[PDB]
Amino acid sequence: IAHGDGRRPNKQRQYIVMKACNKHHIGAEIELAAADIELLFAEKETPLD
Amino acid sequence: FMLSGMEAAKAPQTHKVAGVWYGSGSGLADFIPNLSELMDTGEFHTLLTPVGPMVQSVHSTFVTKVTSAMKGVGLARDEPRAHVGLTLPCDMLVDLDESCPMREPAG
Repeated sequence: IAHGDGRRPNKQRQYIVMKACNKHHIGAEIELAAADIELLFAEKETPLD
Repeated sequence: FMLSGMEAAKAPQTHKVAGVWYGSGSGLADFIPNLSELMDTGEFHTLLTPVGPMVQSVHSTFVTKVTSAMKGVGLARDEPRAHVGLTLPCDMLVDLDESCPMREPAG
């Protein structure tokens, strides 16, 4: 404000604010049973196979 | 349990079966005639060597073949990609981890 009172006038001002990021982490869990895992690569014989 | 001669109420679950696994204990104590004095010198624990779990029984009327396992996870015999786990009598296990839930971290 420019104003004529008994008070001395004030100042132009300026503000600078510091902001930054926040890290986060997410899991997930898979089990694959070792009786299952290999027989993707099995011996490949029977019509039951 | 039978070679010891330990008491009934100390382990009353298998004592019913430990007389139908085998006889009255004379079918086992004939091989070791020192069990009344192996206790005296206190050297029975110096003679055992643990082995672990079984894997395969091959049996006959006289001589039974036993293929045991050490060092780790014994691969099974009936199915491929199968593993033999250790089994137990529940009579003989005594846990230590349990209490009232009331904490100590796991590992």
